[PDB]
Amino acid sequence: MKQGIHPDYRETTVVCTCGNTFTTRSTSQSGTLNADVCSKCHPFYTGKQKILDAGGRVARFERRYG
Amino acid sequence: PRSLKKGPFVDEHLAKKVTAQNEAGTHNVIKTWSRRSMVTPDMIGHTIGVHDGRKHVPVFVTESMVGHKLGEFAPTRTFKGHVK
Amino acid sequence: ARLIGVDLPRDKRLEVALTYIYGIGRTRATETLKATGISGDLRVHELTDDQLVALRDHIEANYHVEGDLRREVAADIRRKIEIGTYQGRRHRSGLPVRGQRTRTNARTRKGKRKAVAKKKAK
Amino acid sequence: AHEMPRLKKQYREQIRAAMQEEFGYRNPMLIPGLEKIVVNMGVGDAAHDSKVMDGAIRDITAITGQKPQVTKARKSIAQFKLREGQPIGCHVTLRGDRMWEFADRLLTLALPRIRDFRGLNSNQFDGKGNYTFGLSEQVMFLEIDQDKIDRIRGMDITFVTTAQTNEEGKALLKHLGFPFKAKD
RNA sequence: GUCGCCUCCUAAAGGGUAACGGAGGCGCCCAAAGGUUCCCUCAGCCUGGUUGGUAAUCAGGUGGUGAGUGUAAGUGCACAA
RNA sequence: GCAUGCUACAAUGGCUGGUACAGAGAGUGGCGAGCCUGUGAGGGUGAGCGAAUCUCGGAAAGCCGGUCUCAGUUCGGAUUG
Ligand SMILES: [Mg+2]
Ligand SMILES: [Mg+2]
Ligand SMILES: [Mg+2]
Ligand SMILES: [Mg+2]
Ligand SMILES: [Zn+2]
Repeated sequence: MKQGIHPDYRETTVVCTCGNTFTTRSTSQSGTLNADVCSKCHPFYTGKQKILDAGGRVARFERRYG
Repeated sequence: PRSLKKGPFVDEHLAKKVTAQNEAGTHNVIKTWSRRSMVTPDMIGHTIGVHDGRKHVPVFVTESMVGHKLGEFAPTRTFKGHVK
Repeated sequence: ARLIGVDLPRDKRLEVALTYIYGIGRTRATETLKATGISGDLRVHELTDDQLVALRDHIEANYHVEGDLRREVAADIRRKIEIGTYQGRRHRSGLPVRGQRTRTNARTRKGKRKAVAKKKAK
Repeated sequence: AHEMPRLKKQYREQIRAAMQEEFGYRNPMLIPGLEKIVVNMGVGDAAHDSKVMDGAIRDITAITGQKPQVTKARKSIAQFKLREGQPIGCHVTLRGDRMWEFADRLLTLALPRIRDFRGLNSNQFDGKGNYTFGLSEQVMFLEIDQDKIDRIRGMDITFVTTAQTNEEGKALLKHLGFPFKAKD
């Protein structure tokens, strides 16, 4: 590393507002990181959406007629 | 659209023809002028010649047709564009 | 990135900042506020993260919003196209689908008037 | 400060053991590992002004943590409207601790908050165990500010690993943890 | 139309060699495009990648000269000139 | 393409709660109150009235309180699911 050309880069706590706190390092100037969602918190792979689709075209028919 | 408590409207001769086709083999084209009728699962996999005003255009009814009228698949006007 | 995929605009009341979300309208936002028990007359910049995430959870649980609803709508239109209904044919033609007249204006679907030369009188 | 990163520790213990057991390398220094991370951004709409390059430098500096290398145009092109020697892109090479902690930060924080995030394709490997992908938008890196960015920009992220083959590269990056769908 | 200078061919493996023979250039440019020292290897092709396309920037693989050389051409130059 | 209109482009306004003041007309396969049900269109029951009697019925603008604060908007309401 060359002195005086790189940004401030020091110890950095992150809190994910989902029970997760970690001790990474980043350039977050005079401060830390207050995330909105974590990896182990995001509904993507923790598996909390399961949208797939709604392909029951006939199922709609017997839903409103059967 | 039609009221739910009145049920779907199938023109009561298309129904009997498709039921006869089901009983005796789902292989024939059913010629009808009933653009008025509602596609139903009981006719799925059939081919129906829907009148469009001058000709009975055939439609092969698939799974997704069910929530539609027979006449939706037999366009009545031809445009092709202005000029050429 | 305040809510699901949209940033609520600051200095605007919550009851309409919610409607700023795709898939949320006036009555949908009003319900959301009554369910979450959050006032609707306070500006968004005074919003604690706990109530913000409670509102987010309610919206995500009850409502199709943003990318999900946009993809669902696009899928519905594409299904009409691929099934070939009259509405699907009108969609492919880029022409009104709900039985609107097309002789005179139909302008919001036909775009701007691309006037064409016609026959000339004597 | 002196502390060997969480992601590096996880890699060493768990991933080296897992690769040694489920690829059966006959030599201990054959287990693949991350060699470097390259963060590129081509900002080609810099042939008409310099402020865009300044914003890109600020953004990439904040995201990575070191000054970027600014590449000048190798050849001029009229239809792209760039002259010779104009700065049209900037990139950063991360190795060692900076590599490990930037990867940890990225995976744990940033791409989780992609709009309608659906994961990353598993078929974006170069064919030699290295995986490169692209982010269409930048402020999603919450290590930067929000209400002062000049304009939205994107970037390319490349993980170069000492993996001989694509399948073992995919295994390594899966064990490190990426959102990997089952789609093309 | 041409007249001085430069490069190639004619020119018959030293040099030289004519025609209103065949091809082109020059009347500059550069305070670095000079001196020195250290470092580097290209073009093309293949694969992957936000904007981005054949081709901008990035990664890996390949690739010895086919790139490059301020300016014509030849002789050179990758040991790099 | 033309023509006649409607709704607009907002603050003399939008939204919301409360609260005043009409006329002229229509009605038995009709006008339907009241009650119950539904977010609502409506549905179920269903009196009354061939009607200066009963029903359509609520008049709206306005006034009053709250709110929005000049934003392509809490304007506009086209289009589309
Ligand atoms: Mg000679
Ligand atoms: Mg000789
Ligand atoms: Mg002589
Ligand atoms: Mg009468
Ligand atoms: Zn989280």
